[PDB]
Amino acid sequence: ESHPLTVGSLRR
Amino acid sequence: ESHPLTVGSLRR
Amino acid sequence: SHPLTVGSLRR
Amino acid sequence: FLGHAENPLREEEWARLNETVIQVARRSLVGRRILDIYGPLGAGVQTVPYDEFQGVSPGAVDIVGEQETAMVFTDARKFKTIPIIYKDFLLHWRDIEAARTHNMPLDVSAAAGAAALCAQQEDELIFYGDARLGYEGLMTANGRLTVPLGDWTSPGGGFQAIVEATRKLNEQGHFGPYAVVLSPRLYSQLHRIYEKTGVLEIETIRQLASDGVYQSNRLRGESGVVVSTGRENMDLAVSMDMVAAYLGASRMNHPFRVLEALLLRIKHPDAICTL
Amino acid sequence: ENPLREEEWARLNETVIQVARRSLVGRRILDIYGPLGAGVQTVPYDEFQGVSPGAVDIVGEQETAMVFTDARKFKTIPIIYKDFLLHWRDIEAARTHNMPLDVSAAAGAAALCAQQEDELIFYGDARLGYEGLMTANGRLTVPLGDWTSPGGGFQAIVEATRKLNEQGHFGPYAVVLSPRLYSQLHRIYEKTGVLEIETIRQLASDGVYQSNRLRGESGVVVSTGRENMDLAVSMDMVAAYLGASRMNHPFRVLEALLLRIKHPDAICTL
Amino acid sequence: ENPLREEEWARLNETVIQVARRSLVGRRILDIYGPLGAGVQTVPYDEFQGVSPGAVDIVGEQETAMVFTDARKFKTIPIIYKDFLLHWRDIEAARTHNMPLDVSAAAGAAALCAQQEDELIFYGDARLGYEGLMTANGRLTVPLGDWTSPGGGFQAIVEATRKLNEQGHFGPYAVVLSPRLYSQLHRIYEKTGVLEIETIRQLASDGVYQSNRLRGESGVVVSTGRENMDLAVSMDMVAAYLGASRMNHPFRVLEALLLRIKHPDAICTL
Repeated sequence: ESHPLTVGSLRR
Repeated sequence: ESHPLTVGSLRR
Repeated sequence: SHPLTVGSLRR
Repeated sequence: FLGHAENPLREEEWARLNETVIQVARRSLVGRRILDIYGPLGAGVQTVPYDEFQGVSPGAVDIVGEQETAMVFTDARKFKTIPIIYKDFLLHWRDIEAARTHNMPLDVSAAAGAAALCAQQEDELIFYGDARLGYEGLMTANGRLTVPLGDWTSPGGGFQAIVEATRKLNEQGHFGPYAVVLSPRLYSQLHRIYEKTGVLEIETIRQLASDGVYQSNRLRGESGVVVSTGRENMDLAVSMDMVAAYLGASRMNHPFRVLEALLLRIKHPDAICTL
Repeated sequence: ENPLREEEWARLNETVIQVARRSLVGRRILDIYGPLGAGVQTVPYDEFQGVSPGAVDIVGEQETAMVFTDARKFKTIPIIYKDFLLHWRDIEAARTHNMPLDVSAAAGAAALCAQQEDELIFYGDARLGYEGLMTANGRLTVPLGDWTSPGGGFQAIVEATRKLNEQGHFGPYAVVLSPRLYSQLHRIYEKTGVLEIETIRQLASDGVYQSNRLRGESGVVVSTGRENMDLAVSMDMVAAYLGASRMNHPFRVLEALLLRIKHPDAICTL
Repeated sequence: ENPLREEEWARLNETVIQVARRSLVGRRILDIYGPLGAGVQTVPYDEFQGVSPGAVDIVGEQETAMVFTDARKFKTIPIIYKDFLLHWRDIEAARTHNMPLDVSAAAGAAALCAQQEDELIFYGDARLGYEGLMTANGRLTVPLGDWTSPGGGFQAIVEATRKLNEQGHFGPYAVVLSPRLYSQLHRIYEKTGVLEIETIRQLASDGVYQSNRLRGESGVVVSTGRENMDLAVSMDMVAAYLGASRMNHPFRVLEALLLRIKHPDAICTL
């Protein structure tokens, strides 16, 4: 919503 | 409410 | 938001 | 206040629950059949005037009234507080969900259980005071005018014992339509073989007491009472009558509670007798 | 699910507000950072001894160091609360039979709440750990002693004022004393027909004040502006309903408060 | 305000994103708490402990104490950055001849930013009070030095597993090691048999990873699930100006992260 995520959430 | 008297007056 | 209630009790 | 909003049951289940509690109460009570009640005052009342004490003042008749017939009390009034009695009542959260789409009837057995316990508490209160609140009761008044009995397993010794008790009531200048309440073993042993002078002793005792002999489990083992049922000698005060109200929204279930506010007023502690 | 209707609710709020306003002394000497809403629960804290003597320079400019927070860090806004109780039969009675609806318990709760708040401002929590006006760091102690002479309640204050001024920190001062000595400050016979407290008052220019929350033998002087002492409210003193239970009714009055001393140069103590 | 047109912005962002994804190792074994945003500045660093064994009975009443917290502390979230330049001439050339802009400096910046961020996750600084995996307290250490002889080696890992279970922790483990011992572990030696990363990887089931950012003899084991760790993100890899100096063009790449070990029990080290 507020400047969506770009790089993160590789696996866990 | 304040005056239903559901179960009373058992003939005494 | 919520308004002040008790007050400021000046300075 | 009661529930009747944000509550599980719908109207029909409410009606069934109320009917169950009323019916089991009306079967259970053996004290509210001997003391006429002061009508439903209302929820908010918490104190009632408690008329002090006794007199033996007789009314008088003359050609012109100058006897002055003073119904007089000069000490105090000493109002008293109206207690509350209750017992818990819990169903489940799953059973209502069943009663939505499953076996439709919803068991309310807990209602009968709770109301029966509450009414037993009634008759324990009316027949006995308690130290913590310092109230009064039929076998725990002061100046009761007692008399020993000690003559049962006899043909009819209970008859002469109750006659002695009635005579003691009469000596104090207080008589009328009597009433009797008795304990289990006595009420059975007196219900025994006829008194070799007619029929079962109960019929003689009823033609004597003339307002019914009644049974009460909650009374002690070997005692009994006689009263003068007339008003202005004993009374019962109600704030609200036995009813069931939604309590809260505990862990997942829905516990309820049954209420009633009562107090007896032994205005004239001369209508008593015990062992 | 409010048990009470509008008028009774309003009477309860008016009572709690009135007792608070009467019994509060701290919020008469400090200025509030605006009502932030209930959601926020953190604030930035301070800036101090960023000594930058200043710059002159002709049609040009040197390269002095800008003034800014000594070290950016935050604090969390505590919550202080009291709880009173009601009964359902009393509410029914006040609804029908006898109609004042006693509100004594609310007043007791509000008194306790305001006392806790003022104790907080004048004394930090030892267990959690905050700053107290009596226990801040860099307080510029001045000997408040050697009284019980006809003059002497003036020497201490003037010494404290020169100590603030020496640190280049001045303005309309304000003063708060413990009740014993504030009462004892009526040593009026200074030289002529004027009250020692009143001449102190014209020196301070924002009023000497009474606050029982002090210990026996203490008092302060401050500088009533912003940018020196600030008070941050998340929400004022309101009455909240905790939900029915046992058919009774519980209740709770809430405060979300924290002061932050930006500039701990405006202090004097014993 | 910003010379770089839309397409150049897109190119810059894709390059920094791609190098970031290729570079980070810490952000593979830590689920992230969502994009809080720019405005937020501190996060509820929440828990310390708590185990509620729980139970089930037919009716549904068993009195199990739920877990909310032990002690809130609210630490802030720092900022991570590096920076590079463009030499305006190239920006002009890439509008006539060299159509795709040359951004090797952007990769140079992103690599170093990711390296520093990794160092932050794997190590504290104590200059802002940030705990780290090999410096935190409550790490459940265990002596391990028996290596340089492949006849062993895993026993440290199995001891770590059993000791991590005894504190009530199960689930998918994970191992991260320093390159010296990592290369020590891939060795093929007498008794050959097999290597060891397959054994350790199977026993860990969430990957044995590499990081040059550790010391010479480090190594840890974790329990990757949520409700034990997290990663708090305000902003992620983005670029922005730094003004315009000497007709050149500087830039800066940002992100505001903070490790929060909610459950500082699921750790093991040397």
